[PDB]
Amino acid sequence: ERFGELDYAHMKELVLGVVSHNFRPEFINRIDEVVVFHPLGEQHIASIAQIQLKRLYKRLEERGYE
Amino acid sequence: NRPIGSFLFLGPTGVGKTELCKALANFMFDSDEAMVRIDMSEFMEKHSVSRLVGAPPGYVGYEEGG
Repeated sequence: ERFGELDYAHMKELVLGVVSHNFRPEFINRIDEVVVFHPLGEQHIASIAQIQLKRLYKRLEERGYE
Repeated sequence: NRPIGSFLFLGPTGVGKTELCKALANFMFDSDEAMVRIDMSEFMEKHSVSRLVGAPPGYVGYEEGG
């Protein structure tokens, strides 16, 4: 919903409060770093498409079709 | 017939309040985690006595004890 038009650190704090609703406070007090992702954009998906096409090329080159 | 230490820590967070509690614990009971830390910020609703003190049988705050 909200990673668009919002900053990074306040997003981390907000979803960390959501985690505090789910986990224990003494638990997530004992974490190195709670990295929070973002949904993938268009250039990212073009690159992921290129990665999957490369592994497909490897499969059909072991099959023997360039 | 009264509790020994009753206080109210008034000041900004993270200044050593945790450090002061752990120093109190490390003298009075000779370990840092010879203590209990429980936050009360999550208990604004009616689900406070059912989550802090001890739950009714068969609801949300039950299967961790209390």
